[PDB]
Order: sequence, then C-alpha cells, then structure tokens
Amino acid sequence: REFLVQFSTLRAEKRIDQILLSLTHSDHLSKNDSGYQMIEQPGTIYLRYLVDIHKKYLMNYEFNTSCLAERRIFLAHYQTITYPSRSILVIGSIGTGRSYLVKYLATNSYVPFITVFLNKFLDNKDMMLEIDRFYITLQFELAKAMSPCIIWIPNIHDLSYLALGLLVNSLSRDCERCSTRNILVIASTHIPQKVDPALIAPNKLNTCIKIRRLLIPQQRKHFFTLSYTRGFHLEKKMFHTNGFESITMGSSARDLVALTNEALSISITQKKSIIDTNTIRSALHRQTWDLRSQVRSVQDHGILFYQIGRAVAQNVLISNCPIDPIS
Amino acid sequence: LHGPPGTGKTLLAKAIAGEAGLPFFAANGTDFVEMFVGVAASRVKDLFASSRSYAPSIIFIDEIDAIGSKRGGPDIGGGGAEREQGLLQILTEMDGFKVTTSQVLVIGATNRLDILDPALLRKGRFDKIIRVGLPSKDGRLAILKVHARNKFFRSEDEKEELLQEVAENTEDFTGAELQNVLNEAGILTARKDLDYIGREELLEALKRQKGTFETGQEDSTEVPEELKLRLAYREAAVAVLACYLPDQYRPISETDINSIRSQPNMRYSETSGRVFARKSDYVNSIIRACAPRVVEEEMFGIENLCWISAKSTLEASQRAEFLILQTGMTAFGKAYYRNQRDLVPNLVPKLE
Amino acid sequence: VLLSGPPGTGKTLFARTLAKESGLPFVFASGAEFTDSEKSGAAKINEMFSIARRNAPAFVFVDEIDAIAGRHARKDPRRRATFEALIAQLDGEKEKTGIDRFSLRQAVIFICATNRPDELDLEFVRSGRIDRRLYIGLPDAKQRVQIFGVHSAGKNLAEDIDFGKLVFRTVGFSGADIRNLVNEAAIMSVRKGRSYIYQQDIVDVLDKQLLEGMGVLLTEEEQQKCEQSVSYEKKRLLAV
Amino acid sequence: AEARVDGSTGVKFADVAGIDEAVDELQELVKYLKNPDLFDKMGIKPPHGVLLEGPPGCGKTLVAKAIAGEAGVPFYQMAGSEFVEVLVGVGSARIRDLFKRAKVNKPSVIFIDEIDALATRRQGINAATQERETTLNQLLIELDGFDTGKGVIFLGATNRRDLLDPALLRPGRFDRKIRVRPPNAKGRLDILKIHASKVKMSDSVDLSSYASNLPGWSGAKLAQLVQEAALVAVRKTHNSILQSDMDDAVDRLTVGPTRIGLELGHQGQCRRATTEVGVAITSHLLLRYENAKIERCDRVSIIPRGQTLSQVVFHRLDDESYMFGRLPQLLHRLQVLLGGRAAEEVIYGSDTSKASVDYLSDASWLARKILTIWNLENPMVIHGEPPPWRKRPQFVGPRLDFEGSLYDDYDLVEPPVNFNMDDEVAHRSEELISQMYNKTVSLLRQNQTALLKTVKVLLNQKEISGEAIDFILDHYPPQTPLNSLLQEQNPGSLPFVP
Amino acid sequence: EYLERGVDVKFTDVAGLGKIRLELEEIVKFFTHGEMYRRRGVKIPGGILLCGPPGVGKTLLAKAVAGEAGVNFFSISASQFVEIYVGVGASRVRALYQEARENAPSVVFIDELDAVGRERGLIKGSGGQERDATLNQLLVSLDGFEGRGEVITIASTNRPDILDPALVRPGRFDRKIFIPKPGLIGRMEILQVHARKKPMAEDLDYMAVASMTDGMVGAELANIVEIAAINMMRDGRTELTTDDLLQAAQIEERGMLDRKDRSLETWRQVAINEAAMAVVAVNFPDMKNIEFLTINPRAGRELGYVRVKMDHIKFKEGMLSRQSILDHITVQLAPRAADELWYGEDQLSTIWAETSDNARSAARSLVLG
Amino acid sequence: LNPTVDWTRETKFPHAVWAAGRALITLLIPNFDVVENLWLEPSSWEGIGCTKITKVTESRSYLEKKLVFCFGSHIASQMLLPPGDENFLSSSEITKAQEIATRMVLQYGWGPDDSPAVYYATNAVSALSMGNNHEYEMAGKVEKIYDLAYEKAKGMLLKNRRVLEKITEELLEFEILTHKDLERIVHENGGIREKEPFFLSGTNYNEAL
Amino acid sequence: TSQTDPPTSIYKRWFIKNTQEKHFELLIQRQRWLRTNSS
Repeated sequence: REFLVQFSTLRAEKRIDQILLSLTHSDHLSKNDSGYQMIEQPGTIYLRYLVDIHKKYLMNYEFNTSCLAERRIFLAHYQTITYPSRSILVIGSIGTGRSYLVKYLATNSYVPFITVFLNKFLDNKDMMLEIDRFYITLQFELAKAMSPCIIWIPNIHDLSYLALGLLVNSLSRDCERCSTRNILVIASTHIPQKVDPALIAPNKLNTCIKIRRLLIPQQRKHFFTLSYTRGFHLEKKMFHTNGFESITMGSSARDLVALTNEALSISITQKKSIIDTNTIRSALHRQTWDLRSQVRSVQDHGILFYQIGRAVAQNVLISNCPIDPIS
Repeated sequence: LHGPPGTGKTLLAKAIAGEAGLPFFAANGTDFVEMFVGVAASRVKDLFASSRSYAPSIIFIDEIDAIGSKRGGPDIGGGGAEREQGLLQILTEMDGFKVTTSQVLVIGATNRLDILDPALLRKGRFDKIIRVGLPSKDGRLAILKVHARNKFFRSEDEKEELLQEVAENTEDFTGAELQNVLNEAGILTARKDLDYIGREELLEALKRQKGTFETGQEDSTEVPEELKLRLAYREAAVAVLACYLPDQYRPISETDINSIRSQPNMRYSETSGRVFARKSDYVNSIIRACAPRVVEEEMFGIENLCWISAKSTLEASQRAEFLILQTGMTAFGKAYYRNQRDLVPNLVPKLE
Repeated sequence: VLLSGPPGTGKTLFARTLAKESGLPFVFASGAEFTDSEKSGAAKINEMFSIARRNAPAFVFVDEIDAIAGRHARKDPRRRATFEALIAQLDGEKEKTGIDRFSLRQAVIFICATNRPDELDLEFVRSGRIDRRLYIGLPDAKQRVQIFGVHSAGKNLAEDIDFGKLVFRTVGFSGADIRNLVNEAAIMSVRKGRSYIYQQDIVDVLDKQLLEGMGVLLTEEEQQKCEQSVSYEKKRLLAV
Repeated sequence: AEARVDGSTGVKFADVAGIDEAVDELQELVKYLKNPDLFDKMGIKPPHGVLLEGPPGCGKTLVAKAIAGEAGVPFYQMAGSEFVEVLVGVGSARIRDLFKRAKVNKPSVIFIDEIDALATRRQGINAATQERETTLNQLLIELDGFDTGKGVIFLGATNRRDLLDPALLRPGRFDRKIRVRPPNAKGRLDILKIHASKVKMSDSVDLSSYASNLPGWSGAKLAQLVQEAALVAVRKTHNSILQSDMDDAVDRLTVGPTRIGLELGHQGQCRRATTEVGVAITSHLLLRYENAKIERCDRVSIIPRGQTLSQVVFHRLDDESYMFGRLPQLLHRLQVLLGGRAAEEVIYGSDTSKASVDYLSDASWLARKILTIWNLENPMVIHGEPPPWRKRPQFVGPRLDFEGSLYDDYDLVEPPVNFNMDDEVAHRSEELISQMYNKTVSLLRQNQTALLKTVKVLLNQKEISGEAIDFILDHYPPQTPLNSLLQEQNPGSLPFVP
Repeated sequence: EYLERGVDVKFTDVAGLGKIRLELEEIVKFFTHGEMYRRRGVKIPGGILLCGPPGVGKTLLAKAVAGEAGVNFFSISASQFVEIYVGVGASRVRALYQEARENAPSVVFIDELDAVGRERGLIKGSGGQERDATLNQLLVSLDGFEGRGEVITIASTNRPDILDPALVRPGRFDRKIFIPKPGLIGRMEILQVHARKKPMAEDLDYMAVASMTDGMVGAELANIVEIAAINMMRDGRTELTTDDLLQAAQIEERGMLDRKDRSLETWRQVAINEAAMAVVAVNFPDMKNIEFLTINPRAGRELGYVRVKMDHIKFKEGMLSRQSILDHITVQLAPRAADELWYGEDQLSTIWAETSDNARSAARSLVLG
Repeated sequence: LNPTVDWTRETKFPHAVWAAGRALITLLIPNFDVVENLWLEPSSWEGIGCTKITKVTESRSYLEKKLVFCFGSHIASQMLLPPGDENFLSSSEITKAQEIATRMVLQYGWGPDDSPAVYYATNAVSALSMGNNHEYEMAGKVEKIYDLAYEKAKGMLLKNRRVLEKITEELLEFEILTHKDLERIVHENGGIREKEPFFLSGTNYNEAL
Repeated sequence: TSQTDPPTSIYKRWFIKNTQEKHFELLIQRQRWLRTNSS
C-alpha cells in the first residue's frame, strides 16, 4: 500500500515557475535579536548548504583536477562547507520530535521527498523473499526515476537480511556511477549503539549529527520564528522585555508547535494578528490544566499559606525557575 | 454463580433446569475454544440465535473461566487471541439483548474469580453475582438428610440421631464432603454385608474423609517399650497440666498413644463461644505448650530428649511473643505490633 | 479529546448531547472489536477514519481505547499494527494517507475515552494528538436525589418515601446503582405482597446488601436460631 | 534415513586402546552377539540398552563400530541430531523405521550418537520441544516393548549424564552404563603406536615421554597431535617426523603458536622474567633443600604464545600423591606460589608490580582452604566459605590441582551466623600468609646471585631449561657476592650445552 | 485409538500388595457386585488415585486391576494432552471419555497427572491456558453433567501436593491409596515373582538378600533379578546361589569394584580411617552392629566404608535421643582423631575432610534444632 | 548547537583553575605523562576547560603517582576559588581516588605495611569473609593512604601557588596554552618539580639490586 | 525433615543439607538488620 502513495507523491514534474521560485530562495530572517541568529545553530546551516548544493546539481561534478586555481577554490569551498557527503545520518531522537526538522528543511527543497518505511518489510510474515525483493527493487527504481530526490529512512533500528543486502549493494554501487550522484539517503533513529559497524563506512552513511534538547533562548527564538512565518507579528513588549521568558516552558520539541498553534488559534478567534501576554497565558493554561466536573475548592485556608510562601520563595530566591499558577 | 469447589453449583443448575420448565441450553466453557479462529464465535452466535428464537430461554454456561480468563501474560501460542475473540463476541451478543424481544437468561458457574476479566461483570452483562458458600449446621443437616433418603438405616429415629451426631462434627465441610461420607459408609456396609448403616461405619467414613492417615502402609510395626513409655508420659503430662490448669472450653476427653505425631494425640471437648480470653488464659496456654520437654527432662534427663518433644517450647516461644506483642496487657506497651517490620530497635531488648 | 473517570457515569451522554447540539454526523464505534481477528486487524481503523473523512466535518468517538492504546500494545504485533494505524490517522502528513493536512476533509475531532487514564501510553496522550482531557466524576447528594426521582418516576411510590434521609447511605453510587436500588426495592416490595414501596423497603435492601457484602446469606429463621444458640454473658460482653 | 549397512565396518577391537575396562565389560555383549544360544539355554535377560558416557574424542563410536566389526553384525549409525526436525512426528517415524530395520536382520546393533540431543532433561531453571518429547516417548516405547530373546542390542553414546532423562536410566531400557575414561599413560602410548603407523616416523621420536607428559588427552587429540606433526614436517620439508617437529606440535596445541616480533618494552619483560624465574627458583630450592613433594621445572619462557606473554612449564606428578595432601606439602606449594612476589620484592626492593597478583590471589585462597575447608589446623571451625573468585585449572602455570582442583569446594560450605569468629579466621589467614611470605622472601634473598644470573640468562636467551636452572644453582652456591656475577664478561651467557 | 488389547495381568502377577490389594478387589467388587451397591443407594466412586515412589509399578497395578475386573482397559499418557496448540487436547479428552462411555463397562488409566493437574495460575504462558482448558474438560467429563455411572478412572501420581484441590474434590477423586516402599516380606515376594521365569535353586534364601537391600523400590528388586543373570559365566558355576545375589546387591548399592595401583602407605591411611570409623562406632548404641568393613575403592568413593544397619523406625519418626547425635558427631570426628593420634598434629591429612564437615553440620543442626 | 553559558571571566575562572591545576600537577610529578595542550572550548559538553595528556605492567610507583595526581584540580580549586563559589568538577576525580586507594589494599597488596594479604581478584564477584571488626582496620588503612596521597598533593601543590596563578591568568587571557608555554611559565616563575624515587611513604622504601 | 531414609553407610549424614536453611537466612537477616540500624 505504501508503494502507491509513494509513487503518487509527484505524478507530474515541478512547473518552471515553481523551480524558478525555489532556485532563488533567501535566508529569511535569521539576523534578528528575537530569533535564530547565525551562531545559534551550526548543524542546520550545514544541512542547508548540503541541500542547496543538491539543488544546483553541484554534486555530480565531483572534482576538477585542473592546474592550480579551480583546485584551490574547491579546497577552500570544501573547507567552508564543513567548518561532500552524499549520505548523512542524524542521531538526535533522545528528546522529542523527528519530522519537525526534516520537513522544516524540505519545505523549500522542491525535489520529490520519498520516505520509505522499513516496518513494512517486517509484517509480511520461498514466496516472501521474492515479494520483498521485488518490492524493494521497485522502491529503489522509483527513487532513481524521481531523480533528483531526497530519500528519508526513519528508525533504522528496526533493521531483515534482504533489506541489508539491498542497502549495502545500493551504497556500494550507486556512489561511483548512476550519474545522479546527488541522491540523499538521510536517516534518523534514537539508538546509535546498536547499528552494525559495516554501515558507518566513509563511503556508506557517514557524518553522524546530533540533536539536543531546547533551551529557553532557543525556545523563544523558535516560537518567534514559528509565529512570524504565518503573518503573525510578535508584539514588541514580551520579546522586547523580560515578559514571556519567565512564563515559557515545554523545554522539548513538538511542545512549542502545539503552543504556537493554540496561540494562533486564540488570536484568530479574536480576529487579531498580534499576540499579547494574555493570549500566551490563556494558551499555556489550556495545555497543562485538566477540565473537570463536580468542582470543589479548598475548605481549610492554611494550605493556601503553604502555596503562597513557596511561590514567593521560588520567585525571589530562584530567579531562573518557573512558577505554576496558584488556585 | 461461584464459590467453593464441589458445593453443588452443578446440582443447582440441574435444579434450575428441572424446575424452570423453560428451554434450557447447557453449554461448556472449553467447548468453543480451539486453535482455528472463528469457530468459537460462530458456535456461540448460533447458540445465541437459537436462544433468541426460543425466547424465553435459560442459557447456562459451565466453567466460564475457560474463555473468560483475564489477560495475565503474552499469549505466544495465539490461543489467547481466539479466547478474546470469543469473549468479546459473547459480550456483543449479551449487549445485543433488547429488553422487548429477548427473554434470554444467562446462568454462569465458575470455580475461580481472580482469573476472570472485569468486563463480563460490568453492567448490562452480569448484574447478579451470587455465591453459594458452605452451609451452616442447619444447612449441613438439610443436605445430609436430603442425601439419606435412599439410604437404608436400622430405624428412622436411629437414622435421625446418627445424622444429627455426624452433623455436629462435620464443620468446614461442603455438600460433596457429606455426600461422600454417606457414600463411603454405604461402601463399608455393602462390603461388610450389613444391610443398615452402623455408627462405626460413619466413624470410619469420617476418619477417612478428614485424612488422618498419611503413611498408607501395612500398619504392622513392633513398637518398642521406649516409645510406648515416651508417648504415655507425654500424654500423662498433658492430662496432668490440663486438669491442674482447667481450660473453660476444651476439657480433655479421650487419650491414646497409638500414633506417632509431632503434637500429642489428645482429644478435647470443643465448646464454641471463645469471645474472650484473659491474660491468665494466655499464661496457662504458654504453660501447657511446653509440657513434653519438661516431663522428658524431669524423668529421663536432658540427654534423652526426642527431636519432637524438644520442638515444643518453640510453640511456647511463638505464643509468648504473641502475648507480648499482639495482645497488649503486658508492660511492653499498649500497641499492636505485627512481627514483620514495625519493631523499632529500641523495643527488641524489651521484647527479648 | 480524552474523557476519563469511573465507568457508568454516562460518558455516552456527553457525546450524544455533543452530536445533538452541534448538529453533525457522529461516527461511533467500540474499541473491543478492533483487535477482532486476522481478516482485518488495523483496516477497521482506516475504514473508520475514511468514512469520517468522506463525511467530514464530523466527530469520531471510540469506546474503551485502553484495549487499543494500552501499555501492552507494543508487545503484541497485532495490537501494534492497530495502534500504529490509529496514531497515523491521528495526524496529517499526506504520505501513507493521501490527503492534504489542511482541508475540509481533515476537520475531524477524535473523541476517545477509557476507565484507566494512567494505563495509556506516553506517546498517545502527547499534545498534538490528544489535546484536551475531560474528567467526569461521580455525582453528589442533590444529583443523586434527582436521579432517584428520574429513574423512579414510573413507579408507585408511597407518601413516606424520601431519599433525602438516605443520601449518606448511597455515597459513591452511580446512576446504574441507583436504578438497581430502585428495582431491588420494587422486587422486595412485590415479594412481601406489598402494593407500594415505603422507605423501609429501601432500608431493608441496603441493609441486606451490606449483610451480603461480608458473606452472610441467612433467612430470618436461621438467624433467629443462631442468635438463640449463643449464650447470654458472651453476648453481654458484645453488648457493652 | 540412509543407515549404512556395512558387512565389514573396517575396525576391530585391535583398533581401540586405553578403553580396556569398558571393552572388557562389552566383551559380554560381543559374546551375546556372535552366538546367543548358550545365553538362551541358561536364561539370561540381556541388557536392553548400554549407555556409553564419556569425554569427546574418546572413540565411543569407534568402540561400538569395533564391537559390530568383531561380532560380524550390521551396524546402524544415525546421530541424535538427525532426529531433530521442524515437522512433528517425523522423528518418531524415523525411530520406528530404524528399529524395524534392526528387527529385520537379527542380531543387530542400533547406535545413536549424541543421544542427549533428543533426550534433554525437562529443566525447570516453538513446537520442536514437543517433537523431542514425542521422539523420546516413541524410543522408550520401542525399548520397553523389546523382547530380549531376539538379540537386538541398542547402544547410546552421550557426552553428559546430567542432561539425560532419568527415565532411560531406569532398568529395562538402559540396563548397562559404561564410562569411557580418558586413556591412561599406557592407553595414550598405545594410541600413539596406532596413529604413528599411518605417518612416516623417525627413530628419534620417543612416544613414551609424550604419553606421560600429556595428561587427560583424548584419542582424537592424539590424532590431531600426529596430524599437526605431519603438517609441521611438511612445512619444514622434513622427510619424516623428528622429535623437534613433534615438540613443535606440542607447543602449538598446548600453549599456542609463536608470534613474530611482538614484544613490549624492556621493563615489561624484566618483571615477567623475574616473576617466573623466582617461582622456578623457589620450586627448585624447595626440591633441593627440604625435599618437598612438589613438581619440577621443565622450561621457562618469556616468548609470547597464545595469550600468555610469558610461561613457566611444570611437570605433572602421579595422581597417587594427589589424594592425601599433607600440611607440609601445601605449605611448600604455597611458598612456591608466593615465589613470584618474593622475586619482585628482592630484585626490585620495594616497587612490586601487577605481574604477580594472580599468584597472590591463589595463595590467599589456598590459605583459606587450609584453614576453613580442610580444617588442617587444630582450632575447630564451624563453617567453610566458597571461593569468591574461580579460576579453572589450566596449563603450564602453577598446577593448583593437587587435590583434584584448587577453586572447587567439595560442598563443604555453610552460611555463617557468628560474625566474631570470621575475623579470627581472617587474622589466622593473615598470620599464616605473612609468616610464609617472610620465610619465602628470606630463603630467596639468601640466593640473589643465582636468581639474578638466571634472570639475565633467560632475558638473553628468551627461554631457559630446568637443567640450565639447576646448573646455575650448582655453579652459584649460597652466600656468594653479587660482584662475582657482575664481574663476568657476559651475565646472560650460558656455557652449558644440553 | 486409546484402547489396548491383551490385558492378562492379574493380582497373582504382582507382589508386595498387602491390604491395598483388598481395596483393589473392592474395585473389582465395584465392577461385579454394583447391583446391590446401587440397590442400597451407593453411587460408585469414580476416582481412585495411587500415590507413591516411582518404580513400584503403578501401571502394573492398573493392568492387574483391569485384568481382574474383566473390562476394557484404556492406558493414556498424560503428556499427550499438553501441546502448543489449544482446543485439540480438550477434543482428545472428549474423544477419550466418549469412547470410554461407548465401551462401558470399562476402566481408564492416566499416569503422571502432575503434568496436567498443576494448579492454575502457576505459569504465565499459552501452555498454562491449554493445561487449564484440558483440566476443565476432564473435570466436566468426570463430574460436570450427568451421563456416567459405569466408567471408572484410575490414576497414578508421585507428588500429591501439586494436584488441583478441585480434582481432589470427592466424586472426582475421593479414593486416595498410598503404595509404600516394600518392607521385608514385600521385597521377598517381589523378588520371587520377578525370579519365577528363571531356573532357581532350593537352597536359595531370599531373607539375606532382602535384609541386605533395605529401603528400595520394586523396580530395584527387578534390577537385582537382572543382575542375577549376567555375572556367573565369568567363573561358570552350575546353579544360582545367594552369594551371587549378595554380590549383585553390593555392586548395585555402591558401584562396580575396580582395582587400581596403590602404595602401602595409602592402604594404611584408608585402613586407619575405616578402623577409626568402625572402632568408634562399635562402642555406641545406635551404630553398634557393624556388619562389613572394607577399604576397597569403589565408584565415586576412593575410600572404604563401614556398613551398619540401625533401627529404621525411630529415625523416620524422629525419636532419636540427644546422645544419639553426640555419638554420631564423635564417629565423624574419629577419623581425624586417628590421623592426629597416629601421624601427629603437624601431619594432618585431607582424607577425613568429608566426615569432619558432616560432624560440624550435625552439630549446627543440633544446636538450632 | 548552543553554548549553555556566555564567555565571561566569572564563568571561565573555575574551569581555568581546574585545567591549570591538573596541568600543573601533571608537570610536577617526575617521569609521569606529559600535558600537551590546554584550551577553553565554548561548546564542549564535558566542560569549558579541556586538557590533553599523553601517557609516557604498571608498577606500584606508577599507581601512587596516578593517585596523587588525582587530587590536583580539587586542591587547586581549594586554594584559588574564593569562598562562596565551590565546584562539582573534581568530584568525578575524587571518587576515582576513592577507587584507586582500595586497589592497593584489597587487590595488589600494596597496603600500608606491604602485606601480601589479598582479598580480591580481577574476576571476583565479592570479597572474602573479611571479618566484622576487621573491616574497620582496612578502612582506616584506605583512609590513611588516601590522606597520605592528599597531603603529598597538597605539599607539592601549595609550593607552586604563584606558578598556578600565572598559568590561570595566561589561560584566561590567551585561551590556548601548549607544553612549551607551560614549561616557560614554570621556568620563569620558579616551578619546583619532584625528584625520584617517588613514594607516598618513605618509611618502607627499598632499593633494587 | 531429618533425612527419613536411614543411611546404611556411616559416611552419609543424618540430615539433609537443605533442612535448616530458612533459619540460617532468618538469623543472617536479623543480624544484618541490627548491624545496619545502629550506625
């Protein structure tokens, strides 16, 4: 069932206007004091440069071997790229969120994005081997037919011998021939200590990259750059002061996307385009609070003093920790 | 329905079938479950359609534990999937009972409770969960006199008095136990060619049915005088201590030395009514606990103790620890300590 | 939307008045028969969500999700396929589902409920898939009185019946329990030949249930003789 | 099921060696096989089954084949691992087919190699297990239903008696149980005579020394000995097996092959050399002076072989002296164990290393064994303690198998209750170890010249012999100054020629 | 399928019966005189269970009672019921009981019920559910619904504690008979019946053979018969005597006697060890009757041994005196006593390390017993 | 992707002290391993300060040298960091010292009295009977050797206080130091090295023959 | 529980090794509890 939906992801090729629009893309608001400057993230810059080199067909021309000048320029360029891997592994699923960066970088890639699933090769249990071999060779032939394209393989740890053979012959054959050398075989998982040492060769799925948890400045930057891309301008009072830094939480990925969507929904229901303090507070209150019937309050004042004292102490003393609301 | 094994659940189901006068559908638990999927569900839905066609009907399912077993582990063999398919199919058929068209009554019977899944017992499926427990003394009398209609006795008054006196010593016994006592007494009488059930046949049936014998060998052993003497001295010491320290509820009645046991072979006249027991009663029980070791140390010396009679002051130790810790009229305190862990290291020397 | 609470509180009433006041198609199934057999393990979830999409915008309401999203779903592959299908239909991501994430056909609200909120997986209650959680609890005394009036309207009550003096005896009772109590009082009303149902019928029903709760099934005659069997002084101690 | 029906199996009772007791017991089976009439007239019930239990490579299959060859009866061979399948019931069908083909040509012998494959015990520590139980049921039914008058003897060869079900050990199925002990010195001698007739042999090879100096080696291991000797002679292009090539095969299979140029620093070899030479010197001195009941040094090496950076070779004595280990014998062996640390303490002064730690652990455990397990001293002890660490008895390193083994308590342990005598046992062990350490260091420090000269000679030659150590000990008497060694033109020079 | 042919075993074929045989013929009476049993109003007890040590021949008793009853005999292994598939075992039990009811009157035998009679809730697996299903099916076909009054089940187990108390409920398994180990006369008659098929002599006394091999099962006596055939052709005598039986029993209880090379001091050490044991034993009451004394090494024991046969009634019941254990500890310590008194304190050996720990273990068991 | 802290001297001062103390105590031990490079990496998860050390049957003296070296960052942070600002940086080393000392008492027998008593082996799962009151004695021995290594480190680290201050400020102002730079610092400012033979206690030291 | 089969050879012990094993563990646990709850 997966072959039909991955065969129809691009039944028609990208139009000239679409390719021309994608070929002239820009940086889009990195140099702001509120969101995601240059030095904040080096890995995404490297992935952006890799996919940009993939876009302009700058990988099939692997070398020049000229007299002195173009060789020097190429050496300097290869220095600047890292500080030309045709396949890159990323191992950063210790926190949350996998697709939240892959599709975020592929939305402007303009090439067919094919995500083959390895779990389909496990639930099929001399007829199974033939069916599996035909299926995997059809996937690889379709991926070749969609050149240039980006192949994403999530959760390698599910891998069984037939797929291993397919992958090893693909990465042993399609890197010195098969003219479209720019076929990215990017892959992600959450356990790096179980992969076999035969799949970490320099010619076979090298350059591992880590993804860590999100810190508070990174949370603010990601929230701002996620709210701004939908025409919603952040009001110049919370990122202009210490307003929403002291109330923000959800220090993980996929916890800011839902918060951003809830805040945008709340502002849309008010027919507004700016987000104030109250909208963020009402969005945070709707995620970490449970709706309840048969409501009853505290009948003994005296636990109220406990909460008041703890909150005052946590406010004045620990100036780098949140305060949950008291009720 | 559920309860102790062999309490008469099948007899109650047969009584329901007989006295109902309604179309009765006897089924089985493990009849439906097989290795091939779909057979159990098809069988049960055919049964349910048949009961709906013949409404009103009494569908009885013996031993629902076969299919009603709760998931308590990974079913690698795959039969658990068939069991759950059948179970959920029974649940859907039960929930498909509209009150205006289906007068079908489900009668369950099981010997276990903890292995059942708490969805059949939910509302709309099993509302009434009754339990037939062990009958009382009147209930025991009723079941033994019901089981003794075809049973030939010397006279009606003699039969009645024998039934009453066996009813007074058959405590903690279910209907199967009393029926088997009567059955074994009949076996003894037919073997001995006696046309009526004598008293000694009831006595031997009771002796067999409580499992007094465990060796099960040819009882022909020349007991040395050194053993008859030890048993006689132990029994006499127990008699002397019991007469000197009178227990208000267990007077000594009979005494034999014909058996080797860890405990003395004494018999007490049990009178129910132990609501209260004073500290003096606990002290007297402690004194009575350690009689054989004292008597064997007195007459025969320390170097002649048995392995059994020296394992008698240990029970006195347990009883004294019970008195100190779990009764609370000593000077140890007025708390109730359960021996496992609420014994802080300060109270250990005091207890010792 | 994740509903939670004790069973029998009328969790279906919330969804039904949801459908009634909202005026939408309401796709409703049960999660027990989704791990049915080998003919269609996870295809029922897919056809469920396809019917929901084809009639979108609408609601999706599934009963006893703990039988699907339980903590033992990753052990059984048959459970795992169903859970993966459910969690894939829960989101967008056009591949493997073949539909635009933002569309009228994707305006579907997934209502789920169970009786054991802590038994569900950590990745199913995550925000983005399950956003709001409603906790419905047992009613209190006045709602119990109203339910007693509602479920006993079509019965011949006496003049001395008043449930306001037995609210303390029915703590933790659900609507099904109050209905069973009324039916119990009616049955022991007709058993004793009584035409109506006074307060004493309800008192006797509650008292007999309490007596049965510790495993005492005795009629009046056997209870009387067993009371007469015990002596006087050892009853005098229990009296003090 | 191609059960080979061979009229002549090709091996007889002259091809087996070292199995004298078992073949003498099986001579009754051979007599039953060749003529059962005199057995039948007097009324014997012959054994329904005979179970051959023993170590691998001892030729139990060869024993059964020789029985069939001498008896002149067809031999049915099909291993236990041939009874395991995926489909259910096929193994029982194969059992029935093999049994009925045996009943066709009576008398006949049924042999099942590795019978424990189908007869695994239901240990309480897929459908294949049900197949194993059904095959076991069919086999026991066929064995119990076998009338003894038709003379079909069934043989079962196993490597482990513990995993085999006790139902087969019940009389009526396996009446006879024969152990196949590893061949003795005469047995290994005869196996060497048999296997040496197949390859070209020189007169310089003395197989008696090889049979005596290779204890517990199976017949297949002697076969691989002679085969690797042949291949070594092929590698050296020798026309026949020389004694040097035979010893080369010995050091190839015992300790392992020699590496090429893999050496550590000059300090990493001096410490190992000092330890091994000190152990050898203590052993030789205890042999010379007090006439201990201990072993003798053969050769000491620091050339890395296998996974040992250095090695000292000790002969193995006769087992009759390995039963009543007295206190003095254990004390001298324990002194031999601390000889290494004595060498590090006298040569390096006070900077010892980690090369002698294992000998220290062995000494510490055998002190406890002397104290607690054997209770050789005479304060009586209430309990023994199991070894926290277990090292198997092994090759050229110190024997540690004088009482069968060192790290094996004979189930002589109990959990302790009193914790005040445990410290007195620890103090007694510390006192014994410390006193014994001072005695061994005092005896070794009295001879620094012989120790230093042996270390230098072994460092120069990378290998020394026991006779060379004896020559150094004789030519360097006690209490001679170290300057006598230090004035020599070459301290690592050996003027003695073997 | 589960029906066997040629059941000719009777009570004469089996020895060591005793009063249990009476119960056995009672079963025969249940199959013959049941008319007056049901005339008086007695329901025939379907469940009879033989419990005892293995090798006593419980299945042989089943064949005997089936042959004497003169009915159809079913002998089914309980290991076939447990399987990786579910439902098939229940159908197997259904077919078994259906063909037993169709072949009425008949007796059915199932051996080793511990495999399938295990209490439910002890193992977590599909095999446990299949075992529960088979147990439920056999329970229903035993007592569940009406329809059986003629088929009687006989069973043979070893451990009675493992069985489900639901099975032990009267009307399903109410007759519980224990088959003890044969005593003195029982071993005599078992040896006689197992030796009737071979030509014996008139001067053959089984009393010494029975007293020599004490505390052994009937299968071991059949084994003694089996080692009464193979070992006389080495010398080639005329007729079997009691000496061969005594040597066969000596070989069986310890092992085969093998001779190896030995020095003089080793023989002296084993001799003084055995002398220590016997000499300290003869002065004590519980170990006074030393009958054999040899230093010959046997299988597993390179030492010798001392043979005593004390009274075996007080030991089983527990009526051993405190002095009876202080004497045994002295006996175990006396090898070390002889070693110390002969070779000195400084030359203690390690040959007595097996008795020196038995003494301390006995002392430890005494002080906290 | 992001550093967890800014590049201010108040943050890098504990890490500079840590690295400088470790490098100095590496330098002052004779015949020990050689420190090569020191730097302050802004985005290292192990810590801001990083130190490269290249190693030169390990004898008793090598283990003693390692044990006394295991105190350098802790003692440097003790003289240099002001009160009110402590570190959890040296803890991962100090437990290593807590690992090292017992090894000469249980495993190798290099105890305070050069006793051949061995109670632990490489493949052992537990120890011997060990007594009940005998454990206090060996515990005192282990605390003795640990304190002896600590006092040796303190004595040979407090005599290079100004050199340590120099190394800290050069590390703070240059962010890169090499072995040649450390040699220059310990030469100009008067660093005093230790001399062979190196022992924790000279009361039982002997000389090889 | 005193090794009900009598030993015909004196070499065998009168008690099984696993007879008094729960009491040893009970005493060890009690002593360890007293030792740990005092320091």
